[PDB]
Amino acid sequence: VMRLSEALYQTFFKRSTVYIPMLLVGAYFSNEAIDYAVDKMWTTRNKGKLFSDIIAERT
Amino acid sequence: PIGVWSVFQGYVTPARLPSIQTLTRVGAWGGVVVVGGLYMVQPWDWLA
Amino acid sequence: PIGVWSVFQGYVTPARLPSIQTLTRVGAWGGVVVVGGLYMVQPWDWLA
Amino acid sequence: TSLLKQVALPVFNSLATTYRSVVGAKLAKYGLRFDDLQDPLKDEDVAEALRRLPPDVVVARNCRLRRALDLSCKHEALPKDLLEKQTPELSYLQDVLNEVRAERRERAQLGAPAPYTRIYYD
Amino acid sequence: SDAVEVFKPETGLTPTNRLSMAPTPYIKYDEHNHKRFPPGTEGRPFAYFV
Amino acid sequence: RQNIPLREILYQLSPYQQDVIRQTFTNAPKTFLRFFKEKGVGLATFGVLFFGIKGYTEHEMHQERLAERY
Amino acid sequence: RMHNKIQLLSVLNTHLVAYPTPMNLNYSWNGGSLAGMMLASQMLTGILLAMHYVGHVDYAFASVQHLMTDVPSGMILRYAHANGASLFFIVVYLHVLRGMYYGSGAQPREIVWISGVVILLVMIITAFIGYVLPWGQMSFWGATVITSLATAIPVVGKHIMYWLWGGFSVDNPTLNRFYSFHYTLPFILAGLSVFHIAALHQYGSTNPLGVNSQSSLISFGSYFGAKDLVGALFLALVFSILVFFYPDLLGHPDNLIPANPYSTPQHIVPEWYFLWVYAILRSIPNKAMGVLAIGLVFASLFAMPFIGLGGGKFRIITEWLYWTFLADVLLLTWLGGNEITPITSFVGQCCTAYLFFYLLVCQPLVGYLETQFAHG
Amino acid sequence: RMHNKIQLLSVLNTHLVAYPTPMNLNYSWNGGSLAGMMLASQMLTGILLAMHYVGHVDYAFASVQHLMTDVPSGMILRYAHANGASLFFIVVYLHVLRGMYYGSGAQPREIVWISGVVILLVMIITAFIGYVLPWGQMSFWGATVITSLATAIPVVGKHIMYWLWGGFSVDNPTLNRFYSFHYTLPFILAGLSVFHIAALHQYGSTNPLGVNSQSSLISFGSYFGAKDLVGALFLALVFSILVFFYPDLLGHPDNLIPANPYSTPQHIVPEWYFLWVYAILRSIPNKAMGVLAIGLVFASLFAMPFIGLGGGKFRIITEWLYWTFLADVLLLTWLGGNEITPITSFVGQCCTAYLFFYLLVCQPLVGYLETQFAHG
Amino acid sequence: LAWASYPYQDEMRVMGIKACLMISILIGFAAYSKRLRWAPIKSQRIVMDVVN
Ligand SMILES: CCCCCCCCCCCCCCCCCC(=O)OC[C@H](COP(=O)(O)O)OC(=O)CCCCCCCCCCCCCCCCC
Ligand SMILES: CCCCCCCCCCCCCCCCCC(=O)OC[C@H](COP(=O)(O)O)OC(=O)CCCCCCCCCCCCCCCCC
Ligand code: HEC
Ligand code: HEC
Ligand code: HEC
Ligand code: HEC
Ligand SMILES: COC1=C(OC)C(=O)C(C/C=C(\C)CC/C=C(/C)CC/C=C(\C)CC/C=C(\C)CCC=C(C)C)=C(C)C1=O
Ligand SMILES: COC1=C(OC)C(=O)C(C/C=C(\C)CC/C=C(/C)CC/C=C(\C)CC/C=C(\C)CCC=C(C)C)=C(C)C1=O
Ligand SMILES: COC1=C(OC)C(=O)C(C/C=C(\C)CC/C=C(/C)CC/C=C(\C)CC/C=C(\C)CCC=C(C)C)=C(C)C1=O
Ligand SMILES: COC1=C(OC)C(=O)C(C/C=C(\C)CC/C=C(\C)CC/C=C(\C)CC/C=C(/C)CCC=C(C)C)=C(C)C1=O
Repeated sequence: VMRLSEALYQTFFKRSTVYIPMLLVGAYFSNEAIDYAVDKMWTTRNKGKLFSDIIAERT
Repeated sequence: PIGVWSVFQGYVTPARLPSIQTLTRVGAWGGVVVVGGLYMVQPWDWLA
Repeated sequence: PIGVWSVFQGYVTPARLPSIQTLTRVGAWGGVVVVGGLYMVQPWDWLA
Repeated sequence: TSLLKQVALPVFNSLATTYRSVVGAKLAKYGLRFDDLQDPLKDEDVAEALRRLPPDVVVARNCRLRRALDLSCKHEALPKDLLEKQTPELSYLQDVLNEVRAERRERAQLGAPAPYTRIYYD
Repeated sequence: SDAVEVFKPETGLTPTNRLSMAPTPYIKYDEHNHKRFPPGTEGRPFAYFV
Repeated sequence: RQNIPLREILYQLSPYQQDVIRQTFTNAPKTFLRFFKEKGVGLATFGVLFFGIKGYTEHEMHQERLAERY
Repeated sequence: RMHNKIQLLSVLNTHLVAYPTPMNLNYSWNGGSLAGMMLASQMLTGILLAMHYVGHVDYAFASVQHLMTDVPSGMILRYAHANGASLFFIVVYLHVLRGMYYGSGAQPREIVWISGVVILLVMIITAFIGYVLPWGQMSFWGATVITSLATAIPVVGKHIMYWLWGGFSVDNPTLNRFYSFHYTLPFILAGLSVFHIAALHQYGSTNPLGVNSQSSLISFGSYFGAKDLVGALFLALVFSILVFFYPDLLGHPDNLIPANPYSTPQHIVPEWYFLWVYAILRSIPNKAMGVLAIGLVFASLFAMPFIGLGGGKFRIITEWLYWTFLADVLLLTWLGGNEITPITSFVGQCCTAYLFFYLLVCQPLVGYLETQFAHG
Repeated sequence: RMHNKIQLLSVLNTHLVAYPTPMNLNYSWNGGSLAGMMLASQMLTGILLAMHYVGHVDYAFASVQHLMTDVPSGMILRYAHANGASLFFIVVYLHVLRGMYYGSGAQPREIVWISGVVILLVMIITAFIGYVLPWGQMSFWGATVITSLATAIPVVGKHIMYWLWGGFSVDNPTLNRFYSFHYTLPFILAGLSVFHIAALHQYGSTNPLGVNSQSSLISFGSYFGAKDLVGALFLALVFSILVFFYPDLLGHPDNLIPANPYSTPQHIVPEWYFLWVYAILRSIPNKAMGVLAIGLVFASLFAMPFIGLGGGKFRIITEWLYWTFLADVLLLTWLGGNEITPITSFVGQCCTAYLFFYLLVCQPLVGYLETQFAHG
Repeated sequence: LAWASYPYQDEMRVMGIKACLMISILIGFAAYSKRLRWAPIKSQRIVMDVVN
């Protein structure tokens, strides 16, 4: 039913030497997004208890 | 008798050598190891 | 199976068991182990 | 022991029929028989009994085992119309295997071995 | 070569012999674990993207 | 490599001509119930024996502690 | 064709890529790959920890602490090693229980079962001498209690005890020789695992149906690589949870006290994976009889392929008795962690007697009755 | 047959008892079994040594002294482990020179030669980092001079150097990680040795005549067991002489001084088996060019099965040139123990140039001329 | 004192949250790639002459 596009296949999928650098940049951005989400959730939950909150409070 | 013996006997002609397309497809692996090393180390904006 | 299945299937008979002379000559290796241990440890007052 | 061992055999027969009923209910969903549960690698007498068989019996046994293994991979059972036709207790091997084991018991009383060994690979 | 001398089949109208002499184009696969796509579905598969 | 005599017709479909995980949601409750139907007796006898012997032992240990009191 | 030109390509292709395997193997057949992966993990993290550990009684605990706090990624490595030992024992115990359930040690796979029992004994010794290396209170006192079982042997007991200690008590030479033996024994485990796997490839694996499977075989590399990856990821999840969220859950708090030979703890207990052997030992009020009972347990494990009849699903009486055996070994695990008490002594004695009854009476005799029921 | 029923006995029989070997092998084919015996001896002595050695600064020297004077049979174990490295290198060097003389790496035994060169590199690294362990002046200063040679690779220099050291100088982290790496590397040596022997068994050994020997093959296990035992007894005589009569003959007296990072010795030279590489490095007046030449020697060693034409006798020009090569290598070994002098620099440069000339020009071109003379 | 026994508890928990999320996504992706490879076998059709 759902099917990968031919023009998108001929560019990023037909050769491994083009597929692998695309894989590495996607891996970089996926790690950045996961880091951002985990850090935002942790800092939101534990607000007011961290050391940086005390330091920014003393300014 | 694999190596210099193959070229002394005349077994390495213009034929049986890799083509330009074959060497380019093998030569395209040079960018993959460069990108992999830059991905592993990540020296961002280190180019001079 | 070969251990207890052979006893239960009736394959272990007196005619198939090793002889008493074979059991005597095989069991004579027990003195060899005793004298080998006595040679290794030498824990005796036997020399006098 | 002989006074109580005269009637210890019908109790054995009743337990055996109950056991075969339960296991044959388990076996029939895979299309298997009781004789298909014997492995030529596990027993050298079964390996000897299997080469004494006509080729069509061996072809049928292999077909049943292949169907059961495919069913086991698919986590399925046989459909109802096939499941009602299954005969888990129709023997094809017990006579030949009983003859093989009797021959081996006969050779052992005279000190002779069996004229076959285990299946050895490599 | 002939199939009677090379494959050496049994004689009869068994289920395997019927498909051997005339195979059917209406092949039914098992669909308990996977439902098939409509036949002749073209295009590079979506599983590469996944 | 171990010739096997067999007569069959085998059919196989391409893995890009069928779905991958969509039937897994339909069959999941049935497979759960089938698993517990097949392994119900063994898990129950395990649970009965383990928790009954553990409970009897812990009860008698508590009685032993109470018997040492003054 | 390319693997036909080099030997090392051919052996790898035959035994990893194109090896035939029964198509109906379920997820109970993943314990071996997981055990191999846990052995590789233990070897890697141990090699990395050995670059910061010092095997001396004045610096062992302090170097452990320094590795925990000051070495970059040292806490991850130390917790990964200490909890990977427990996950290694979990995976191996489940592998052995799979073999006990299906009767996988039977002919023609007696060598596989025997090399497995050898592997398990080496694993037990490796973990026991590795636990002494932090030189905490449990590390000292468990080595004292267990190596004092050699005096149960008459005449030459104390001499073997003093020879193993290097002195009159557990001290620095014991720790140094334990460190050398502990570094060494995992490589013997790797060799034994290679031999154990090459023994199985002679005939192949058994299947969950318990029948001959030579008609339905598929390639190992294309199909069971992904199926092993799935189980490896489920194991990596549990490993991550244990390392990062509950790192001292499977440990003991007394091993964080430095060792004191003049003040014993109130409750000397081993790690959880030695608790059933410890319960067998504590249930019998005689040291020689307890050591003999442990040796007879392992002798019964060696003698399983020759006295055991009875296998998987279609052999239903032994299949039902398997769950009673499993409840018995978990009751032995629980009883080891509890103190000595008349009811725990009685229950441990009954549980040991039932383990012997199942191993030596149920497996031959009930197996023979069900073979006569099914094929007589 | 009894060996036809257990797969372990079949492999052992096939590869150690009934293996067909040429009957005209002389005593220069005993290098490999002697090298394996020396590897096993080093592993045994070291595993025994590690039960009394402490891998920490301010304890390492004292632990070696306590091993020497207080451990029963400890002096024998230490001197055996120290001189066994020298005898191991003597045997492996004579093995390599045999292979150089006979052209043993040629088709179809290129994998055997390549795995040998890999084994030699691992042996060199193992011996160096094991020499660091006693923590004397020679240990510290040799480890300093060699590891601070990564500042020849541009840009990525001192980063790699400081990551190797675990700090800013050779100190306790360097010694502590060198202990773990040195314990671990000989098991890789044993595995590579097993692979190396298994690669030879695909095609069997060459003979002193250099002809096909398939017509005249005899069993290994009867005829070449006693022949190996004779050479092993000669090696045991030399080993016993070295251990008991001249235990410090092959060493350096400066390694009996505790290491001082602020005072350097007058002459810093390695062990004798590293001296030819040291002379090649020290002769060239550039660090990066010296490391490039050292790498080029081993690259030319790897390329030898694909460029080397010419074997033993009946190829007489290359046979004569082998003795010039042997003299060149022994001269480089002598030059490494001297001081830096303009004449010694000139002679070492000429010796390095001739070594490259023989390895890269004589072996292909003179060998091709010999083939054109003999069969042209 | 609870901080002194476990000085890196916060960093360990942040790394554990990231690891659990990543492994949980990878479990689904690996199950997908397992079921894709095994699909021609799980849906194969075998027809034989045996009825029993
Ligand atoms: C005094 C000290 C007080 C301590 C209080 C806390 C004790 C422990 C917590 C309470 C535990 C009791 C309920 C445990 C339920 C666990 C789940 C379970 O059993 O399901 C498994 C299992 C689940 O089967 P599946 O779902 O098929 O796996 O359930 C069963 O099959 C039922 C098990 C019933 C057998 C155990 C009954 C309790 C034993 C008590 C025996 C007392 C003897 C008294 C003799 C002396 C009298 C004077
Ligand atoms: C063939 C021989 C087989 C032998 C079988 C041995 C047992 C194998 C299974 C054992 C199950 C694990 C139990 C470990 C803890 C026992 C503690 C004990 O008894 O002493 C209580 C002990 C002391 O209690 P007290 O001395 O009585 O106060 O308490 C503790 O130390 C805390 C117990 C924590 C329990 C954690 C449970 C969950 C951990 C993770 C579970 C993972 C399951 C599998 C998942 C991965 C799959 C690959
Ligand atoms: C069960 C199998 C097991 C294997 C295999 C294993 N270890 Fe360990 N190791 C342990 C245990 C248990 C400990 C004790 C951990 C603790 O409680 O701190 C330990 C601890 C250590 C320690 C002390 C550091 C510390 O955290 O206490 C070192 C060093 C070590 N192991 C090295 C190794 C090396 C090197 C290898 C392999 C080449 C290895 N280990 C393989 C079980 C194992
Ligand atoms: C006491 C028993 C025992 C122990 C311990 C054991 N094995 Fe197994 N193992 C077996 C048996 C029996 C089989 C064959 C089971 C079958 O194929 O049905 C087996 C099979 C295997 C398999 C093939 C697939 C599988 O998982 O069944 C692998 C891989 C394996 N073992 C590896 C290991 C490793 C690695 C270790 C430990 C470091 C280990 N085994 C410990 C008995 C054991
Ligand atoms: C750089 C080369 C090289 C090194 C280093 C080397 N080998 Fe050899 N070895 C060879 C070659 C080439 C042969 C084949 C000789 C022939 O058959 O003519 C060989 C043959 C052998 C043999 C068969 C008997 C013999 O001596 O011919 C053994 C055993 C052996 N090697 C073991 C070892 C061991 C053990 C080591 C090191 C610990 C080692 N080798 C190191 C190249 C090497
Ligand atoms: C190829 C050579 C080689 C091998 C193989 C080798 N070693 Fe040694 N090792 C040395 C040398 C050289 C020294 C320095 C000895 C000296 O000068 O005192 C050394 C030193 C040591 C020391 C420090 C104590 C001392 O007296 O120097 C230990 C401990 C040690 N080795 C253990 C081992 C172990 C353990 C193994 C194998 C499992 C092993 N060695 C294998 C070469 C080797
Ligand atoms: C059908 O059945 C089968 C399986 O089940 C489904 C399998 O899974 C496998 C594959 C086996 C695996 C993954 C187990 C791992 C194997 C072993 C022998 C574990 C021991 C090996 C170790 C620890 C290697 C680590 C040591 C090294 C690398 C040496 C040191 C050197 C360096 C660090 C450089 C096979 C062949 C199989 O047929
Ligand atoms: C906290 O502590 C404790 C442990 O620890 C974690 C324990 O396990 C145990 C109990 C464990 C038992 C009964 C099972 C394991 C039993 C033994 C005997 C382990 C084997 C080890 C021995 C005999 C030590 C000797 C070492 C040798 C011989 C080195 C090996 C080298 C060669 C064979 C060459 C207890 C009580 C304990 O309180
Ligand atoms: C007096 O001075 C000198 C020494 O001193 C006593 C020497 O010895 C040597 C001899 C050393 C040479 C020729 C180089 C040795 C080779 C290498 C590659 C350097 C060693 C590399 C190290 C220690 C990097 C860290 C790696 C380790 C520990 C192991 C890596 C692990 C694996 C490969 C699995 C020379 C020349 C010397 O003049
Ligand atoms: C050209 O013809 C040939 C030769 O030339 C005549 C040879 O020489 C050899 C090879 C010789 C061999 C294999 C014997 C030499 C010994 C070696 C390599 C190992 C030394 C080991 C010893 C002395 C004992 C080790 C003891 C133990 C217990 C370690 C094992 C560990 C465990 C079991 C855990 C071969 C194959 C050959 O074709």
